[PDB]
Amino acid sequence: GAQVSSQKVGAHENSNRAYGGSTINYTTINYYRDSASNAASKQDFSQDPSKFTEPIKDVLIKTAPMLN
Amino acid sequence: GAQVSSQKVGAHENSNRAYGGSTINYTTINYYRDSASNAASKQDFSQDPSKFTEPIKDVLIKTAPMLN
Amino acid sequence: GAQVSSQKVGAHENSNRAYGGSTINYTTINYYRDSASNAASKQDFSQDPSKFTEPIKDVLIKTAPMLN
Amino acid sequence: GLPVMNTPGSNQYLTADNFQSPCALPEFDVTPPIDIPGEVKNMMELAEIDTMIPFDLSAT
Amino acid sequence: GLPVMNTPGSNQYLTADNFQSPCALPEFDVTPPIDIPGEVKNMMELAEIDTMIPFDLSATKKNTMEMYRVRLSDKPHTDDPILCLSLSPASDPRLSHTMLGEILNYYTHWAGSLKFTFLFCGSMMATGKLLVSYAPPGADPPKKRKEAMLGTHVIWDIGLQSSCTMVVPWISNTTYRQTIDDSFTEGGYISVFYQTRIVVPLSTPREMDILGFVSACNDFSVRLLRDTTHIEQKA
Amino acid sequence: GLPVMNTPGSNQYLTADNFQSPCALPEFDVTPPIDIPGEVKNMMELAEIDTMIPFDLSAT
Amino acid sequence: ACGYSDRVLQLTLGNSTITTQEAANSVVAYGRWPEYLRDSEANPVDQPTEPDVAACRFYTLDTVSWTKESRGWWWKLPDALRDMGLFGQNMYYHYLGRSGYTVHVQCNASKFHQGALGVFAVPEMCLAGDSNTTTMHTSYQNANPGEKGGTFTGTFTPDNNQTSPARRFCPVDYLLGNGTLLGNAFVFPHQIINLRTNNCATLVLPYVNSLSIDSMVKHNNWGIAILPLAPLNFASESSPEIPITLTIAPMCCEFNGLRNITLPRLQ
Amino acid sequence: QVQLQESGGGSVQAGGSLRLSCAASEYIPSANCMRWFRQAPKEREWVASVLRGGYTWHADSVKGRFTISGDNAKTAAYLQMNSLKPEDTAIYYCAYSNTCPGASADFRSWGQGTQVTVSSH
Amino acid sequence: AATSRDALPNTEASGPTHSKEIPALTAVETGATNPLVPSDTVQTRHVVQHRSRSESSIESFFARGACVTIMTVDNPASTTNKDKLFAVWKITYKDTVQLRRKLEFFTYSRFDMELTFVVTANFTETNNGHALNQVYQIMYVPPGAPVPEKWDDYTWQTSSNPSIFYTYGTAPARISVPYVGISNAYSHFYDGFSKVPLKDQSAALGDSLYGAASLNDFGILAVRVVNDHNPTKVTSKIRVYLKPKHIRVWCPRPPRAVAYYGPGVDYKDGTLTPLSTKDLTTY
Amino acid sequence: AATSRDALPNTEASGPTHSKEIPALTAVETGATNPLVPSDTVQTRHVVQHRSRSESSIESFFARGACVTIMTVDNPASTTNKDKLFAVWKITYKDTVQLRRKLEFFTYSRFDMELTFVVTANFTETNNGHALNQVYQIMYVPPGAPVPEKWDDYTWQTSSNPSIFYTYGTAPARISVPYVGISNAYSHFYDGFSKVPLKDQSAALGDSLYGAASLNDFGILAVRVVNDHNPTKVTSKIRVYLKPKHIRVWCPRPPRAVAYYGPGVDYKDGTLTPLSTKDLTTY
Amino acid sequence: AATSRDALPNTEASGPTHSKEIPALTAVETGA
Repeated sequence: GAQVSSQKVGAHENSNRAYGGSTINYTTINYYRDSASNAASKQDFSQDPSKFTEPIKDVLIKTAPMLN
Repeated sequence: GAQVSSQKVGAHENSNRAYGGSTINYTTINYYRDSASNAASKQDFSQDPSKFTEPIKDVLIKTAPMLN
Repeated sequence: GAQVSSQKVGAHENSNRAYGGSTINYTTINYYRDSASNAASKQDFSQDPSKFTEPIKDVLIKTAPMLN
Repeated sequence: GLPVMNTPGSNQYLTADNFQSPCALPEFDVTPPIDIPGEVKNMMELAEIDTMIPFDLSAT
Repeated sequence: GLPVMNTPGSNQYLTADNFQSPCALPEFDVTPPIDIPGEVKNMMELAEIDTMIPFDLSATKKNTMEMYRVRLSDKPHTDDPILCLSLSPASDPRLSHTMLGEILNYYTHWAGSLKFTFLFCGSMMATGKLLVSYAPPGADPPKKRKEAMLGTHVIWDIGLQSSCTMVVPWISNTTYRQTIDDSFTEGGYISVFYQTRIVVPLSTPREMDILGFVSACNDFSVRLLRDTTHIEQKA
Repeated sequence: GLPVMNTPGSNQYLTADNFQSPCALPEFDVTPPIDIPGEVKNMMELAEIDTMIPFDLSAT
Repeated sequence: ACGYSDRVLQLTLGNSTITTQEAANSVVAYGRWPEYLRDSEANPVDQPTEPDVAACRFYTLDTVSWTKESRGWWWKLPDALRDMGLFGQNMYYHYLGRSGYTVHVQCNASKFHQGALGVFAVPEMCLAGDSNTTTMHTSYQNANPGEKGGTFTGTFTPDNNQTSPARRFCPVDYLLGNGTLLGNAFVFPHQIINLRTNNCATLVLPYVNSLSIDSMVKHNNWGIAILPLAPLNFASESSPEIPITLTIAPMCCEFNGLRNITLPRLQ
Repeated sequence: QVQLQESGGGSVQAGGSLRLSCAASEYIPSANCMRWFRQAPKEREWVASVLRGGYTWHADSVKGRFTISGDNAKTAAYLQMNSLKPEDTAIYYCAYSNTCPGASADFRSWGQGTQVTVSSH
Repeated sequence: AATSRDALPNTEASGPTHSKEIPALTAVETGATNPLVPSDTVQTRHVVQHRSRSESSIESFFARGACVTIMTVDNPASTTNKDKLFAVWKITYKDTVQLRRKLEFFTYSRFDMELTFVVTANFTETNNGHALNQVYQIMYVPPGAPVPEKWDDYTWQTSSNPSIFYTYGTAPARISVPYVGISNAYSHFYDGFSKVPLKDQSAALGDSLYGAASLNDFGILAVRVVNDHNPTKVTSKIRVYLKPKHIRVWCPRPPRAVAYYGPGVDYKDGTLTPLSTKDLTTY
Repeated sequence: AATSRDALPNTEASGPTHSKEIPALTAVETGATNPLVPSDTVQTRHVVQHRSRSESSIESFFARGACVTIMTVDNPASTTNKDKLFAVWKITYKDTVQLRRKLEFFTYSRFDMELTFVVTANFTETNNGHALNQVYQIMYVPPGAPVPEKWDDYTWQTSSNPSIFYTYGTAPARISVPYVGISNAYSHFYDGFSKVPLKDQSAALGDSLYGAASLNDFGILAVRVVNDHNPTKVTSKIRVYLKPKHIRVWCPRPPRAVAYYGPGVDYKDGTLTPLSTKDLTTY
Repeated sequence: AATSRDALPNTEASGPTHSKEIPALTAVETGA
């Protein structure tokens, strides 16, 4: 039950027959029954800041006048 | 001869492309011949408490009078 | 997610039913999420030295006179 | 040998751990269980049984 | 057992590691989460929120409500600045303590465009035109409208729409800048001047305040986590 | 745990080794490379370039 | 076309209606409109009481006065509405309660006045105390002023009477009364009442807490802080004054665990 | 600097009672474990130690008779001395700690103390 | 679908403008932040954006472990009179400042917690004596269980409390703990009391501390040296490091600006001036 | 497609010649190197070439780790007066010569960096005292963070700075770091200044060091002995080894020929004679 | 089939009642 994921490669070695190019993956196998024991996946999501930046009831259209 | 089982995930990381969501599993491989050496699976069953709570011969129907 | 690559065999053991002959391979499995953690693959490319050796605008044909 | 690296927690004894360990009596002929009445599977089963309360805890 | 060989780094404790470890409370019945409003997924979301700048850090105004108020008046037109500030979001005293600044203090490098928004707080009867400017670094810092006018700028006309935003575009040599005062990765200069002047009719307050706000744009990012100097525990 | 046995060479630091090691700055946003002119792939490329010889190494 | 505007609004809840001709739109905190407790998130098992229109209506608290020297004001929810009609009653009769709110702060002046008020709704607005000898010591009474609310101050004055400590908050304005810089408060759901622009602030707040339902008498979910970003000024007058009025309406409030009435020690 | 002040000492006959009090000049945002000590000849002795609340430890001499409380808010502690014995006669002290339920005569500063004289008959 | 490591939006080329569209003008009264990008106020070129916010995700922000307490031990002359050689610390992050401040940007959180223990020891008085490698017992005593009275009483048997026996000189000890809060999330701040003072009751009886609740009562860690008494005194310190993993956080807040003072939000006199001096018209 | 480990080109058999083709004659003025092979000037046989340049690829050239600094500690008599027992070193490769010279054959580079730490300790004054195994804290303080003032201040809590707690006697510590440059590549040389001196400013204000920029400001490593003070003094040394992995390099340069002198390209008087004596007509 | 980690039974909504069904009354003598 191995989990193979891809890495986001920053510095590339002069290789495209092993390293650098052909997508570098990494393996993860969980060893414990409790989820709390797992390492962090870091494969996280982002969201639109709107809930904090534009909490207004009537939608904001940037090109138009704020107050109308 | 690996045993892959699912974990019951409590706290979820902000992930659904690795962690949190898509069912997190864990691997177990037994290394010894004797069963006594195995770790506990914890994958246990529950049962109806009736053998202790309602050990009466004639079935108990809660809505009816106990003594009839 | 194992990476199996071939080795360039220098000294060969008196074997062709295990070692020496039938292409010797080696396995690599990446254990970390960050690419920076990976070992060096060493599977590198070479290039023509021309950018340094012959940086002239008009192509050099060795058999002909350099200045014409 | 396989290149390995020790992580923190190595060599510690957590009383709540759940690891495999070598058997001191290999191939022992264990005695099979019998169907003894009254097996308990969970502690809450015992909590569901009515028990008498000692309401009057006066000095005497 | 499987023949193994220990490599360097064995037994070390790197505080930034990410390994599995045994659970001290197995089979614990964890309480499920509820949909609480306001979940944050990334720190930059907080950086994108406008926060007020304490522009006037004078000896008497610092550490008081006054630090936030930039005072303008209906005096005759002048080419002298209303305020001057350095584009050092994590190190200039005026920027360092804003949400943006504070978040930046936990990182070593920052990058992306920023935006300053000014709110005029005078009477409805007061009018005026101001010039907000950003001059990339490398030349004399603008001290006159004449110079400020040459860099990136917005001429703000005071009216019904009470606020104005000037975007400071990401213009830098390096791909990321230092989160400290550094010449090599200096950011430039922000300044505000009177385009015309503030004009009020009679029976109106002749002096009033403007408030400034700073926030990151959608192209802003930070990197290299580090500890901040903004908090300490003595002994 | 998996029964293992340490072989010779365990714990040594060979300066010429090629092993994986934990990253001190996880999830760092690395700056991408640009096409800078003059990349070298091998040292021998430099050896193939003509260089001037200091033939006359007399005392003066 | 028909002339609908962000400035002109009408809010109707229960038997109450509020109109406004100078609004600056309105804020729905964290983009979440108030709602009742979902079955999937429920906790107490007994059938909850939902007063609806009996409690979900606009209640106007006592009006305060803004002058050149005002430092700011604060209130706690549901505390401020503790004595408001059926909402107050339902609150005291039950062990548990949850509620969202529509807070509408009102303050008009003239085209000749100037000033700006920051109206902030802070989840879990814990305020700092007044002692340099004891921490977390502000008493229940002082922590809960009800509809009158409290005030911010420009200077921290430590309570030195160790015989009979005052046990009250000493909230410093620029510190938002909790040791954080005011200039950052904008991270909380808020609006600004700038006299030249608008005469009111409207904040719709959802129920926010670490639990599905909690004790209302013990814990205040939200805190309303109003501070003058820009000070009051009128004509060339040295002592101008304009009133500020709050009207708050509970929304989607439900209560569990009915018993006899809680009679708190409020003084 | 940091100051602790003992009070409540006096002279009583055997079998009597007292209550010692120790308050800090100003609050200390670190010291949460308070202790009591005594001495008569040339050697200090640990009385009782009390952390925030309500874990309280005692000594094999003063237990059952002595009791320590202290506010979980104000950095101060109290010692209730019951069934007092002529052997208890000594100068009592107060000292803040960190997270030290245990006790050892190893404190940096030392206040002043408070004399407790126990009469016989 | 947008992942933390995805590249940010590219800058689109934009030319001159002359219209009724007014991106620059706004009104902060509404409580909204004007969502502008460079192209809204200046002419821009096309730029393929490569940077990402991968290092600023909540998970990555709290990826570092941090110190929380320094527990210590001590041996006297002989017994002389003393046998209370053991440290008991009330588990709370609010003891330091570094981790505490980071955990205050938000109002609530949920996270699995990883604890690592670094143990160091040393000699006191110069002596020719030699101690043998020590074993330590780190025992988690959840709220309720009996707290150790003597260094060698029953409590140390640990029939149900999780305990870690650490041998000195080995890799620092480490364990994981699930989200153990009694609520749906831990509350970094609690605006209220544990007790409602009732009118028909005494003030004393209805009294409690502002901002304190069992929401954060996690119990204690009791640590002792397992080895028996040695003739030569050895002092030991256990540093505890906490790393919040698999974390989620709610409701942003302004970060603490003045020095922390107690487990509450309170502030001390003389620490109220975080800003320095700088003229309004000086760069 | 040509890999580093591929065999070099074979030598082709070539016979006598008599023609207008003139491989031997060239003109170096053009700035080109004449690309000749043996067969161009002599008769050659056919040779199946087996040798490869596998060991001279850039990656393989910098495959060895190298020393950079020697950080040290020190304990006095008692405290007496001193409590500043901790080493702080400004991270820079330009402290030694060996690694530095190798990194100068090129103008720019990009590489993930692996650091290994070898720690050794010892006694000072002959004594019968015995110290217990030590734990060290190697803390990376990126440019900006607060630098430790006392050996036991807040800074050591490390809530965000990466830190390595090394136990003495175990395998040397090791970590990896991604390419962390603020530029597209690190600049081994920088022909310029950090500040432009302006005419309407004072010379002092516009002044800076030639060849210095934040391009190479990486911060510092602060190391301390975690264990408390011991009666017997122990001195410790941490050697840092850097191995550039996954490396790429640009723009070749002539290697340094005279002794290094400072972090710049400067040279010292009396070190300017790298060549020895040898007659023009002596083999 | 019920495992230890399975969720306990949900609470079903129930309204007022007025009937001959007597859940509240019992007799502990039976030993149940």
